[PDB]
Amino acid sequence: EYPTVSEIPVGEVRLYQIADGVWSHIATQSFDGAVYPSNGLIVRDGDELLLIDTAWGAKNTAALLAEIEKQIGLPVTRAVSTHFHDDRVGGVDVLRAAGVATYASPSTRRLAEVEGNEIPTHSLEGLSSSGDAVRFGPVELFYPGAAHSTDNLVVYVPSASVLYGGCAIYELSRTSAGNVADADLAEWPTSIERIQQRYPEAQFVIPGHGLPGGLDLLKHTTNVVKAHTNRS
Ligand SMILES: C[C@H](CS)C(=O)N1CCC[C@H]1C(=O)O
Ligand SMILES: [Zn+2]
Ligand SMILES: [Zn+2]
Ligand SMILES: [Zn+2]
Repeated sequence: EYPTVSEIPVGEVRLYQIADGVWSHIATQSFDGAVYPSNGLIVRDGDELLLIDTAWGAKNTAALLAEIEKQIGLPVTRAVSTHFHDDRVGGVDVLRAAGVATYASPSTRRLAEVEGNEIPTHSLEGLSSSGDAVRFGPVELFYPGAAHSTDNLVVYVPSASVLYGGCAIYELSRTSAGNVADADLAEWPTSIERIQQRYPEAQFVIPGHGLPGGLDLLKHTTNVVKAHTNRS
């Protein structure tokens, strides 16, 4: 029942209810002639909504806000970008123009600026050291260490036992490494083990791209990362 590319036209976003007060958003974009899905998260925060990640670009993110407005009808007051890439901060200007307070760690804000990407306005302190966690309303933000990127954060919704791994966690169907240009291949397995150690009770695990699963997605990603590391 989870939305895949065939169900999402160009420029549109679908929402998927994972648990009470927790949804994923799914959008698509083309890269080198192939179509990729991308996931973000929506977490109910009292009578407001916390958004995790843009929908990968200004068009998709405008569609994201319209679909949230249409389907949930609660204001998106804060957004957190979980790393500096365009599927996470692309669309931050649309969020900002719509009154959403956009947040990212200083590490992500720094890397986004270097890359010429959009820059969330607010800074999330307390996340610069591997193993650091901070509460952000209905979620915990966790910096597990460098993996897919040096700044990647994961998000845990304790009320629903939902772990959102972002692009540091691969879906099961991905059996070879994706974009590792900004990755720390040497530290990625150790970072995944920090996630496993902190959230062993997680019931739902959302990769940045593709189908949700359980905690097996962590070991899966480690397997794929180690196989890529040993490419000969
Ligand atoms: C925009 C995302 C950020 S994790 C990305 O790097 N992608 C998504 C498509 C494949 C790969 C690439 O561009 O190389
Ligand atoms: Zn990325
Ligand atoms: Zn990604
Ligand atoms: Zn696997």
